[PDB]
Amino acid sequence: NRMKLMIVGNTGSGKTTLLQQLMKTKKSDLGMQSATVGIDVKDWPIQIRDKRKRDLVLNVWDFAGREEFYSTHPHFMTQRALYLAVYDLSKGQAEVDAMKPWLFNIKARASSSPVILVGTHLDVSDEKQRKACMSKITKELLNKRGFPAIRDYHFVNATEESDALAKLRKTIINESLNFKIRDQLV
Amino acid sequence: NRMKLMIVGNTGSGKTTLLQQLMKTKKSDLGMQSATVGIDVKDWPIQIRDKRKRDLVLNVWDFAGREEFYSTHPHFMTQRALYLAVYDLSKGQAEVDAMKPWLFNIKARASSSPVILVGTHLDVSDEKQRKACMSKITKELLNKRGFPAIRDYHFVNATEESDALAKLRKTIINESLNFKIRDQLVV
Ligand SMILES: Nc1nc2c(ncn2[C@@H]2O[C@H](COP(=O)(O)OP(=O)(O)O)[C@@H](O)[C@H]2O)c(=O)[nH]1
Ligand SMILES: Nc1nc2c(ncn2[C@@H]2O[C@H](COP(=O)(O)OP(=O)(O)O)[C@@H](O)[C@H]2O)c(=O)[nH]1
Ligand SMILES: [Mg+2]
Ligand SMILES: [Mg+2]
Ligand SMILES: [Mg+2]
Ligand SMILES: [Mg+2]
Repeated sequence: NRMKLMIVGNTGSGKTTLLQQLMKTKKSDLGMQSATVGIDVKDWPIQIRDKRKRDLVLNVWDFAGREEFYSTHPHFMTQRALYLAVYDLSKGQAEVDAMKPWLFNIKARASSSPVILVGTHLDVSDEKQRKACMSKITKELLNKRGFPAIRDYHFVNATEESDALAKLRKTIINESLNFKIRDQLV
Repeated sequence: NRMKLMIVGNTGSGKTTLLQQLMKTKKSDLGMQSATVGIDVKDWPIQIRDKRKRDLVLNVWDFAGREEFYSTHPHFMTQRALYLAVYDLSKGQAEVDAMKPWLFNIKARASSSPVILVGTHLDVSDEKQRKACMSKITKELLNKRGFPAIRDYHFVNATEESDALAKLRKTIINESLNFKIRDQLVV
């Protein structure tokens, strides 16, 4: 079972930006070993005015092959996964509150999956925001029965390489390795 | 709420080609409602400094928001999906045999999932290949206890517009609109 990394949070919080920067090496660019995307998910809006006025939107899943289909078995979607819960630090401690429904949803979907909390927009946040978010996390999110285990929490500018991002990148790799190894333990 | 269309088959069969032609649609609104991809799935190859067994690949799922994560609940993945099963007609009747493990796998995901069978590469298919495939489908795939309900089967050139491609587009729309119904007759 290839380890899944699930990047969740609210729209605009910097998830795609954060992943871009995490994967940014350009020693080999982004050299994936398949010529085609394994799973392509896109919406297909269909206007059917000849039919009973029902503008139908299909959520289309294009699978490369059997390996990619197999990887979406409910067993694999719900078990072997590290979660990144991403929020915009520049919007303050309200965004930490908004991580709570995410953490309930992660615990429900994937009961064994650990979470790394990532505050983006550090560069456009102030110490008052940094401090209030830090306090709220340690008091209200860390080591709570009913939430995923929170392995670590980071504050990053997701648009650039930095010590804090390298540490996050290290944590995701190390946390992925260690997660795979423990679940083999009896 | 929102039906999933699952396009499945072996690599090189023409799945991505077929979808891009289907989605050219009626040369009207090209507009995709979101500025960003709802679900982006990428492989992240990582070279690790730690020695011994090394070089780990992460399968990364980048979710736009709460609606996209919710949409991947196993309930919707398994109980709200229509399947396009795609094979390369130009490789002959052996590709119809290779659809059988696919149909077993689909049945296991959800007993009630309908499948539309599509043979691509009609344009570079011999007439005898097409006849052997039609015969094999009708004898061995259609109306089988243990396979999904095969609603219809199609032979198309997936690279261009045709009457056959338009009929496939109509079948997908009708099967989407009538998803619950024909299951309800037996169940
Ligand atoms: N200044 C700053 N902008 C960021 C940061 N992270 C994300 N952004 C910006 O936030 C906006 C939304 O980012 P995106 O990756 O699309 O968010 P997503 O919807 O969570 O995938 C974009 O304009 C990004 O450039 C950050 O750390 N600092
Ligand atoms: N001549 C012809 N080529 C096709 C047809 N459908 C797909 N192809 C070609 O088959 C190759 C693989 O197609 P692709 O859509 O990438 O297949 P996928 O791996 O199943 O997604 C490409 O070179 C396509 O142009 C068809 O109906 N006729
Ligand atoms: Mg995004
Ligand atoms: Mg899942
Ligand atoms: Mg493809
Ligand atoms: Mg499914």
